[PDB]
Amino acid sequence: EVQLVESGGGLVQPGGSLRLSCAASGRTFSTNTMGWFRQAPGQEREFVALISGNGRILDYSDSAKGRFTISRDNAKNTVYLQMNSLKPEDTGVYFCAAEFRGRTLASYWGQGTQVTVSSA
Amino acid sequence: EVQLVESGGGLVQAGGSLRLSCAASGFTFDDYAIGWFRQAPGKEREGVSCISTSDGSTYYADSVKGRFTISSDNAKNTVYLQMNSLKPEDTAVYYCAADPYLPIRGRGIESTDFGSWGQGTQVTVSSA
Amino acid sequence: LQKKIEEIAAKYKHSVVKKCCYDGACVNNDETCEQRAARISLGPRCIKAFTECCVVASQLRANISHKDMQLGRLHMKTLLPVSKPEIRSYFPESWLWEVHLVPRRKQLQFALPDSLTTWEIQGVGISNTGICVADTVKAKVFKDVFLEMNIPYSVVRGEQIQLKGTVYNYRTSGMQFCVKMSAVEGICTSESPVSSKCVRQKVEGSSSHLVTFTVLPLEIGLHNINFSLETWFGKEILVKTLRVVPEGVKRESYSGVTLDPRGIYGTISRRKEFPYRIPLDLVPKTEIKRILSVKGLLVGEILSAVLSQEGINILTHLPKGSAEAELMSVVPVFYVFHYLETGNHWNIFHSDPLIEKQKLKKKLKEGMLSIMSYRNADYSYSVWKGGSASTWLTAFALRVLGQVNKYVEQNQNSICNSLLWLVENYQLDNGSFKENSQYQPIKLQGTLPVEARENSLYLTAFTVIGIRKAFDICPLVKIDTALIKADNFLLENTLPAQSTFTLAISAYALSLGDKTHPQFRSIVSALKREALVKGNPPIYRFWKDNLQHKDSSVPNTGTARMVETTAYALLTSLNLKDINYVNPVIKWLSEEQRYGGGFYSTQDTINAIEGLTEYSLLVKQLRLSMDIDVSYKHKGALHNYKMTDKNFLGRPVEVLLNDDLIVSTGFGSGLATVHVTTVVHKTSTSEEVCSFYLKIDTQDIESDYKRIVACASYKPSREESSSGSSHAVMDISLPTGISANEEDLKALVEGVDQLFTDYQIKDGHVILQLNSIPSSDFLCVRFRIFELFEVGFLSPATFTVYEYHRPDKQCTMFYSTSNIKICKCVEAD
Amino acid sequence: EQTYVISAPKIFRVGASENIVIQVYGYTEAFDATISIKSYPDKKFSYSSGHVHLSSENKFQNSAILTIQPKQLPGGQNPVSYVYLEVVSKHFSKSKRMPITYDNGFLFIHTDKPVYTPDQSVKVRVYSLNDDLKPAKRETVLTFIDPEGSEVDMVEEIDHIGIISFPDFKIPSNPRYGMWTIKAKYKEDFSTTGTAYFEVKEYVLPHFSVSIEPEYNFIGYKNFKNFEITIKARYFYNKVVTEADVYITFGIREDLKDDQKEMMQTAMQNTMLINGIAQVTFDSETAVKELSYYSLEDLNNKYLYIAVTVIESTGGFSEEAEIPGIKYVLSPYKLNLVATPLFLKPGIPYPIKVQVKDSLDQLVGGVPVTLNAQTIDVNQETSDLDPSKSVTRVDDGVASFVLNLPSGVTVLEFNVKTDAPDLPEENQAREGYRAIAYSSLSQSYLYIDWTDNHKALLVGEHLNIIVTPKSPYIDKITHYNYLILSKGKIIHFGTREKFSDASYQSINIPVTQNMVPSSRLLVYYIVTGEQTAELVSDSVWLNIEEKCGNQLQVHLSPDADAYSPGQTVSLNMATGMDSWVALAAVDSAVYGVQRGAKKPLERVFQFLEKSDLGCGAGGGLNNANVFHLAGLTFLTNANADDSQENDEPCK
Ligand SMILES: *[C@@H]1O[C@H](CO)[C@@H](O[C@@H]2O[C@H](CO)[C@@H](O)[C@H](O)[C@H]2NC(C)=O)[C@H](O)[C@H]1NC(C)=O
Repeated sequence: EVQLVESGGGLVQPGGSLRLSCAASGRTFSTNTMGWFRQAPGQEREFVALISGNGRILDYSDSAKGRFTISRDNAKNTVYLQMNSLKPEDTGVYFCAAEFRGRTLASYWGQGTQVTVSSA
Repeated sequence: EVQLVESGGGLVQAGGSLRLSCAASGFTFDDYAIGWFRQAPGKEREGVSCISTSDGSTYYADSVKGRFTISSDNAKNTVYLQMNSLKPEDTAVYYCAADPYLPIRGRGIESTDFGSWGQGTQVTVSSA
Repeated sequence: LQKKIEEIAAKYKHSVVKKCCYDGACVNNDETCEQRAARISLGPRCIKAFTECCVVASQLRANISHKDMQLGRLHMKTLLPVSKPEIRSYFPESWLWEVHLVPRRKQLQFALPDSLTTWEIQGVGISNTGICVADTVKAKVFKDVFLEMNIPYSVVRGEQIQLKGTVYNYRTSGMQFCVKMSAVEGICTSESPVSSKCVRQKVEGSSSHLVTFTVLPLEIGLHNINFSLETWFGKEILVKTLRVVPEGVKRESYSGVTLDPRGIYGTISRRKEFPYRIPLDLVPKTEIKRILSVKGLLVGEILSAVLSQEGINILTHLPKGSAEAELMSVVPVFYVFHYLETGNHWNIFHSDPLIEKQKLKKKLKEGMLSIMSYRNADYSYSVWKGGSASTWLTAFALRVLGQVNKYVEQNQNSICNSLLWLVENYQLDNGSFKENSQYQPIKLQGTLPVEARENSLYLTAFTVIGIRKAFDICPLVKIDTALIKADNFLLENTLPAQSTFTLAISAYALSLGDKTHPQFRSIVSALKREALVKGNPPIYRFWKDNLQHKDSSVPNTGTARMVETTAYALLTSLNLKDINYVNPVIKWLSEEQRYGGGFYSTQDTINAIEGLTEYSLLVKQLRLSMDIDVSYKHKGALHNYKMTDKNFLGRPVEVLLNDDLIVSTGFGSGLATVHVTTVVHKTSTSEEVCSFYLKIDTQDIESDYKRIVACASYKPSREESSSGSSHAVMDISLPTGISANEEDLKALVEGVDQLFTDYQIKDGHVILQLNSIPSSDFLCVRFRIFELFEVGFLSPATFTVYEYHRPDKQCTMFYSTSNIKICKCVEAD
Repeated sequence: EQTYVISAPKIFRVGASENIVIQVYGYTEAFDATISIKSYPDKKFSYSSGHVHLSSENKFQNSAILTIQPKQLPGGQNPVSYVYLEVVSKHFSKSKRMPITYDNGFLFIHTDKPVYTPDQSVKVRVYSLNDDLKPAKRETVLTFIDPEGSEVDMVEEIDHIGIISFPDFKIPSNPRYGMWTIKAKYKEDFSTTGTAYFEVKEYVLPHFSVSIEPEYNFIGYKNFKNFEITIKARYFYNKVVTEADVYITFGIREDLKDDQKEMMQTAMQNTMLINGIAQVTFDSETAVKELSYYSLEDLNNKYLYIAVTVIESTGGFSEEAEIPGIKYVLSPYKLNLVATPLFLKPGIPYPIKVQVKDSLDQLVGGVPVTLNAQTIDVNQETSDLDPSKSVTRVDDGVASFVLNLPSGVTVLEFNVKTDAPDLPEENQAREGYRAIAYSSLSQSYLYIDWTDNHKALLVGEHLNIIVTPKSPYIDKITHYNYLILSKGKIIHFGTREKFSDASYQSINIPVTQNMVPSSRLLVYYIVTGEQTAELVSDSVWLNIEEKCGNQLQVHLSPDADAYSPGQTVSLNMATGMDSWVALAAVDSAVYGVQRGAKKPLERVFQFLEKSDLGCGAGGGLNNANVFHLAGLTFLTNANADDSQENDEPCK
């Protein structure tokens, strides 16, 4: 059962800091491209950034230009997205994806993790 | 013309020894096989031995195995058939023959192979 | 003389034009210069020089005798080309590659190989002091009296065949020898001399002699003959084999069945009967070859093909000249590996799983590095060696290599270059794709405008499939935009379907991508409407080509196109995750499969294997514990098969006794596949349906030899247009005792005037592969033949023409060179 | 006056044990000194150090073994290019800057055959060594390269013993043809790279074999007017072609590696081959002068490529053969200087030894030799001496020469030629050379030589070297000192006393297994002038026979030359010590052309000799150049070495 249980994320202040490490929970993922989506409440998953299975190819969505610079480690099959810059509009259950088969959709999906930018 | 001259022979007693030679001329000596035959009076011609010059390998006609020994001389073109232990069976007029082709062995020297033949020499052994 | 052609050749000074002039100057009596120039696809640039050089060469060969006719060709053979790397001697694989530890004294024992060769043995020793190189040792294996026999590959029973061989003598002096033949029971030596006596002959010093024997076969395939060479040095024995085959044309009929007692997959099947059918034209004194295979899974046949046999047997019988065939070598291995890895079924093996996994990975790498020969300079794939790059094969191999990248890493730069070439260089303004070469991958129904439109749609959808498969290696923006444009093309101009094949391919290409668009749902519904169903409730469900063939007509004969469309519909249904609709389709496809696991052609085989593997992987497999027993109808029984998940790759058992066959099962879970193949021999083609106009005959020339001229042409159906056929293959069997002259074929292939794309000679067959066979007129191959040895009562050979990607459209004719009347065992019973 | 000399190899090797020799003269009692190695920027990092104590019983000579642990360098991939070497003592302290290089080991790639055909397995193994010529277990990575230049696959393997046997490379069924390459390297830190080449071609069935045989493998001036070429056609083994037509074409080739050649538009044609043998006569002068360079001297060192085509009249079959080239030579003799340095010491005779070889690089004796010389003084005056004449020997093949040249000469240029009777003038060999006087401030020189003829330098046999300090006007010398280097490392150092009565002194030196392939000897002494001390030095090249440390032999028990197919045979391996053996049994015909059949076993010694850092046959411009040419660098007070600008290649 190839699963992509999410790790990282939680509560944050506007201008705070956060970081997620999408950790694999099954079959190896060395060469398969992995990336991140956005799940703004009410709407559904929207592309943010992706990086290939070698690391030489990267893509950033226009909204998130790379303020959460993407990397990945193949020893533990983990994908690091470092959201330092945050504002109360990045709310939504963020999603990390399996081999992409294009740009959106992707093959295997995880349950996601909730990140809330509380203004308090 | 090719020529083979037989020398030796004579009268011997049972259990003796004798030396015979076949001087060869008129052909390339290293490219021939030379055979010793016998022809008893009143009997069909029979092959006795053969020597292959190019390599020195020998063939003895079964019943005469070990009894004799063939050795050639590259210097004077003469093969020698070392007739040792002359038991009274031979009593023949043994001939020497030459042929450019080695035989098949196996079946043997018989069927009267060879194309160049000599005059032969008479060898007699007495049981006295 | 030659100066006139040399003037132009060395004055143009162009790399491409020089070769065009060179092969324009080649001798060709059968066709004119303009006809030769008509086939050139390089452009006018060297067409001018080709025509000029052809005219000059024709003019200069009028008043010259047979002295300058070779001087000119041998002067033209040089300084126009650079070189072609080519060795004419074959050296055996080296032995003694071991590495040992020597404690100052070691001894090994072995045996020298059977080869008259001067072996050089060397050794290097390393230790804490350093490295030392020992003196080389020379050991020459040399046999002074030798007998080499020339045995033809195959013969047909009923011929007087003479086999001729050589007696080699390395001795210095002259020597006379005896040669002996051993007679087997099933071969009449025409004398029956059995010892069988001898005919003593003579050879000179360091010479050789030629000795011939005359025989005739009675049984079939008698592989035990002895020859004895008895000389002054003794007797030597040489053993040779002779393969004898009957007359006619080989024909294979296949039949499958799927057994599942529980009925989980739609139907319950416990007994299946294959009758023992004797066709009308069965050759006398020839038993019908029947083979049965049973496997414990849907992909069990592929597992038997890959794992049970150490070497990867080719799933089909098609020629290997094209790059597509060389690529086909990796697909079954990949699908087996994918099933094993994703299903985590490594526990089936009893040995260490890691070693077998590494071996399979190395085999994948073997295929991956074998396909590399067809890459061009711009990382684009060519259909044939040195031919023009084609987007069809580029997309196909891109899809396959993008698949392979899942388990074996690929060069990212190479895939990036190929995928960016096929997007930028060849793509329309509206999203369609253009082919570059003339490699027609399929002949499409309708008139010429409809044909072009359907060709564009099919190529676009195929390329979309490939790109969506190989996106992960090189995810870029421009290629994504091109993919979106092509998807829009498919969405907007797919629905008015002309043929169900294009509709099915477009639906599958769309399913992998966006499946929310309502137009895709309309396309899927339109595809689902065209389904043909046998059985209520549906037990068989399949598709076909439906332009005007919408009448309910199921000939029950599988065709490459039919299997292709059915597999694409199956993949669409799987990708949409619809299981209730899919069971009859997998049932039909599993019943359709052949012995080795490969279907009729290649492009249907890959898709069908992918569909079956993905169905097995998605729908979770059940535990295998099942009892299958096969028995004849009136004769005795046969081996009983008890399969678990620990044994389902059982050895294939050939049907020996002749009776109707019945396979029965008990109560058990899982699925079982039973496939029976029938290889038989026939004596005519009138019963078959021919689709190619054919005529083959033999002429005589003027040293003079015999020549063979064959001609073929396409017969289009009512639906098809008159543009010709797609990539076609012509097979010529040669009569026993003669061979084909290779120089003529090398001339017919290796020039810019190529009448054919590839040629090869395998197992006594001359196989030629061509881009298109015209329907308006006849296209003819012509070549000289050489008489290897004299033969009598020679059986006629066959001449076949068939399309590459759909072998159903085939035509065969019996032919012979000459038949004139010639007491020694001539009457074979 | 007291002086110290620190001697070290010119370039430090990372991970290798370098021998630093400290020799102090003019001191008494005893003291300790530390020789350490530090980083370039700040003297903070100390890679290693060595503590040595000098006393009377040690003869004030000492050695240290320093090493740069490859992990102690900075972890960044940017290499460190310079490293400080420091000597600290109670009486003195000094520092020097030294370049380092990462080329540490040797990677030999052995492939079974040089020619392959499709569907064949390539069996490739690798021998890996370190700077000490030892197993050197390190993981190795090797890649294959097709003719186009694109890497096909890369494979890795750990090293256990010293021979790394790698998996095979199954040639594709329809592969790309040409000159495939194999590259091997280490994984982690070292930069050593080994290269191998192998050729891939299709296999065709030949109709009948055709072989070309020339008069020789060279065309001297004997065969410039007529050259006999014989063609043989055979069917199989000894079966012979009966009748055929033959055509021949000739061309001029620049070298054996250029795929292009200048063909000839006029050539012989239409030769009737009968019974598989035919003969043709080629006239170079007629066919070349009218169509190409007309001077017979312009074709020197360029080949004559021959192409024959034979067409069987009966069967109509065509076959071709080609001789790639025949080496044109203007003179059959070549002169090479041996056992002579190119820098002369004034006031001492300057011996010259020429060596004459034929066209096949084989010694030829009895050839007369004539030398002429010109001398230019420091005052720019040119004077010519009388010609010297001698005859070369028959065993060594060397013509001993002597030139009793004056004391003031600064540069001597000498030309050497042969005076063979038969050869007319033009066809004689000539060679010119130049020698520059050793330059010293105190007018102190030194000349050393080892006296022998037919020089072999048997190992285990003592070497007697004559040292002649005859030169200085302050000739009050207490000791001589000598260093002996081999394979780039200082392996011997010593000091010998001086006999105040005689000038020339004989020094006896043992020869050991650490000097097998080649060695360099350096003898120097310090003269104490009224101004400052002065080092004066000289160098000599010692060639020693190629002898292994184990010298294993492999034998077959039935030593008869001819065997029979399938016959059982036993291979016996005998070594002088425990070792690891790797075998290879190949077809002797795979090497094809018997000329220039180079195997890895043939090139191993030549590739292995690259470890010697020095260059030249001895001598030097001055003391600094003598130390630099020998592969050494020093730290003293008498003379400062200029190694900052010294990174140069030598022949
Ligand atoms: C042909 O040669 C083969 C060589 O293998 C021989 O076959 C032998 O047949 C006998 C039958 O009695 C067996 O016992 C032997 O084991 C076989 N092999 C041998 C002797 O190597 C025999 O000489 C010939 N066989 C036939 C069928 O003709």
